[PDB]
Amino acid sequence: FNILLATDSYKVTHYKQYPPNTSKVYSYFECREYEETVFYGLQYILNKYLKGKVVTKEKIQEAKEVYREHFQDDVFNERGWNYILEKYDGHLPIEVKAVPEGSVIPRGNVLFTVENTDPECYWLTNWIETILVQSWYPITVATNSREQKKILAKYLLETSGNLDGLEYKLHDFGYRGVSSQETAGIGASAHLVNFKGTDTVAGIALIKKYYGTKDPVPGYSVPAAEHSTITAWGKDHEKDAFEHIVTQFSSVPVSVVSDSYDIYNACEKIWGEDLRHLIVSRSTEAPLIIRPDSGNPLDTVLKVLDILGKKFPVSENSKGYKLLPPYLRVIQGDGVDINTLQEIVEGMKQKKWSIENVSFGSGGALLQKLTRDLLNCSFKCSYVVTNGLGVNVFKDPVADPNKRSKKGRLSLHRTPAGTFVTLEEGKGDLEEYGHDLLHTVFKNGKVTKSYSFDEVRKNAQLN
Amino acid sequence: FNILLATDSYKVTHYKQYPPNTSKVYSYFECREYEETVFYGLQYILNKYLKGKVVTKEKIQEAKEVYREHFQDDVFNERGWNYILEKYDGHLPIEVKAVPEGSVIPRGNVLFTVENTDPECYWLTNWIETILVQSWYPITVATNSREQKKILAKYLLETSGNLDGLEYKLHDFGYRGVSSQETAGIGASAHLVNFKGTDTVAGIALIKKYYGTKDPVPGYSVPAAEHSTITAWGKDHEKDAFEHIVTQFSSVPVSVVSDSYDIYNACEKIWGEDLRHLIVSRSTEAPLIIRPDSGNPLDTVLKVLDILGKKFPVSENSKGYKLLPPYLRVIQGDGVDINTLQEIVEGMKQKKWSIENVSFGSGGALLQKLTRDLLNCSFKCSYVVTNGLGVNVFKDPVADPNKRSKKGRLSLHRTPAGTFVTLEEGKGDLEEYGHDLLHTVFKNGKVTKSYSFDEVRKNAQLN
Ligand SMILES: O=C(/C=C/c1cccnc1)NCCCCC1CCN(C(=O)c2ccccc2)CC1
Ligand SMILES: O=C(/C=C/c1cccnc1)NCCCCC1CCN(C(=O)c2ccccc2)CC1
Repeated sequence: FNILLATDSYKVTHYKQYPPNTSKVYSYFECREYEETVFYGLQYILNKYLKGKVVTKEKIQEAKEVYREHFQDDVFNERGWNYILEKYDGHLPIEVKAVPEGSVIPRGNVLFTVENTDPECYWLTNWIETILVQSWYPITVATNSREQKKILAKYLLETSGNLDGLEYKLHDFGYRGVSSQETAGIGASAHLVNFKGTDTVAGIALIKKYYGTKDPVPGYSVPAAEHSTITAWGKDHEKDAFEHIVTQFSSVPVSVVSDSYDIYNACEKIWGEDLRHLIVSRSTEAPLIIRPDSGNPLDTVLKVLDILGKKFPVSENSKGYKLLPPYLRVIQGDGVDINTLQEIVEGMKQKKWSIENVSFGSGGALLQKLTRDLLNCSFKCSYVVTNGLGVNVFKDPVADPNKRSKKGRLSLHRTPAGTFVTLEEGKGDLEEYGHDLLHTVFKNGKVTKSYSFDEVRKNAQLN
Repeated sequence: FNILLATDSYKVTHYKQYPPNTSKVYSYFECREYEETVFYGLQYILNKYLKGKVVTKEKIQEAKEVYREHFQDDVFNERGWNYILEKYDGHLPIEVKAVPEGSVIPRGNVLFTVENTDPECYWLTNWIETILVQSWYPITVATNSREQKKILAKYLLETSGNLDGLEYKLHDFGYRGVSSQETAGIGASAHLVNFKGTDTVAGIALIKKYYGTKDPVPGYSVPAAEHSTITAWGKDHEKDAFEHIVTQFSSVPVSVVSDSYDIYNACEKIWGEDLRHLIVSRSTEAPLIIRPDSGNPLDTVLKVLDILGKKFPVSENSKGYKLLPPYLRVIQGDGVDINTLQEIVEGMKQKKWSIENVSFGSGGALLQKLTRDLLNCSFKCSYVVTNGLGVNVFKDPVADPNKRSKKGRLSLHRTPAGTFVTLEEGKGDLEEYGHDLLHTVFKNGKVTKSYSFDEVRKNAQLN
């Protein structure tokens, strides 16, 4: 992996564009105003791509050779890169401060800043805006995931009386759904920050590898059928497969796609009559989690429950919402995203069903269908030293005041009302709102401070 | 990278959910019924994740351990995995036939298929469903980008008269916006199949590494300004900044953002007056490319052009559309996706403007913002051999008969009307619509057939 060619091409040409006599280029990152975001993931990109010796004779030469063909000219700054190579044995001469991983900071706040520690590397700061900006992703997943949690929390509480198994309500299916493998990892981790139910094994490694979990492994998973494992017995032997999968895994909790063919038959005939004996005989610690993924998450859950409440002994819980016997539960495989999640869950409430009966699972929406647009994650330059004297820089397009960028040296502070506040123009040095909450996490190619995935949990915690 | 950990979790439990005595699991990939897709991406996946020795006692042991704690039990099949390590020196006993990379195959056709070559590894086929399925991305990005190419070609022709510069009308600005690093590589590579303008350096490397290019410039890019390189000069020195960039790159086409502060000032005054002499004196082979980046993408382009035509000598090309002097062009790099693209270009026409004047730029929408959902990319099983008996498998969910699944062995064919037709139930053997268009591309861990990015290009070509 070469960092020399891991940025947006035109930046390779920025070094010549900054005012002459520029010693410092201070840049920050924020989710311009989902009122609060989970800041998570920077630590990953810092260890995997930024720390250590990132420059090498071979990497400086590879760059030139490419940018030579790419730009049909030698625009590439081999001069400046080669400088970093010798002067600091390839380590990047930049400082990066940030809010502790997992922090839930409201929109408009400085989550992390990047600046060059060596005056000649005034071009490095923004060079890495790209590589570093891709954190918008894990942050977004992390945020959106955590928002879907509150929705399940709000409704589980005002329906069951508590939050048992909350952390296992949104299961990550999106492994096949993501754009790449690496993404599968990163995204899976921005979920395990809010729930422990994940099928995208990848996100786990990353965690143990870049964040470390003292707990017994990050997320988990129960065995489950897929369309191939049931359609393979032939449409006529669907029963044979259902009964083979609940028996093979009579052991632990098993999930079984019941919509291969008429989801409402499988529920009313196969599970509620033929294999009635393999359900009721089950353990509460290992129920048969019926799983449809046919059409319209709301109407199906309701009808599924309706059918099941009818072939099985339903009970009314402390709050009045109907509840299936401990050996029968349901998971919403398809159509679930932060928006529909809200529909289904409230749709159940109106229908008196308890959010207990059902646990959900989102694929693409959960790990894809996310953009740097959603939370307005942006990396803009606010401070710069031109000729020994700094100047507060920022952009303010006319056709868009929403795109005004902060100006000057920034600092994150807790306000007397408990919330946060991002101070600009260096005013954070007036000793006003306590200490800056951002922490130097990166300086001269060496991770100066990291958090464990267990810490990220505690930070991103709800309520 | 351990292939034994690149699959949905439940699939780890799958091996024991198939009917007893199943020697063959054969599945297919299709873009369930964007009327035609570009099949691109399989070749990379095969090469980077499935080729060669993908199994090692170390990777089996790792999985074992991880999986054991994941499912809090050992449902992990090391016996069958261990089998492959021995029998075929860690090489996957599976065969994958597919359509030539770049193939613009309509919708509802079998693009690629998979099946285990060893009756012992019947379970293996689906295992890698996840791995393979992630191709929806490269397919989708190569497909969506191509569609946008059409909208561009369509109006460029009906406005300039030809298709010159077409392959540079959509510059990839999404490196900043993709979910991860590995994504930008894949994404950008799918874009480059349809255009040659990309700032996502990453993609090029992947091409030369997994597809190879004999061509000179597999991906081109000119120097450009970014907000930091301008705003750093201070609001009151935007002119100083503009005049500095045009000078540094007076010889080559240089793009320069102008919405730092008032896009309509930098155009009517900064470039139209204070620095006119620096634009009009430029080579056509190195124009100044004015680039707005905020405001209504259409309203802005028109006013931008309206200002420029009012400050520079505009001509009227044959077709009757207005055209700016050869040294002055516009690059619309914000808010451009297939929809808006189609609105702008269309809006430029009603307003008598040649698509020659503008060149677009998309990022988030181009590479990110696409889902396995869009083209209905799906991988399902359609044929299996149980007790030496082949059965045509399929799912036909009610409440969404649109998720139906083809049945039996498939083959791609070209119908006498020139288009394509996917044959099911093994009816392809009746040898009627010529030979199967699918070529075996992967046998027992060996790429038996790949295509140069030059061929893919020729396949994905338009008209
Ligand atoms: O194996 C699959 C993966 C399916 C899939 C499908 C498609 C793509 N990719 C993966 N299982 C689905 C997650 C099961 C995890 C837990 C088990 C324990 N559990 C309950 O006991 C329960 C209690 C109350 C309410 C609901 C459930 C909550 C849910
Ligand atoms: O390099 C950037 C990068 C912007 C950016 C933004 C955000 C993030 N990352 C990067 N933007 C401008 C580069 C486009 C270069 C090509 C040169 C050849 N060309 C024309 O000569 C022309 C002919 C006719 C009409 C229009 C143009 C078409 C445009």
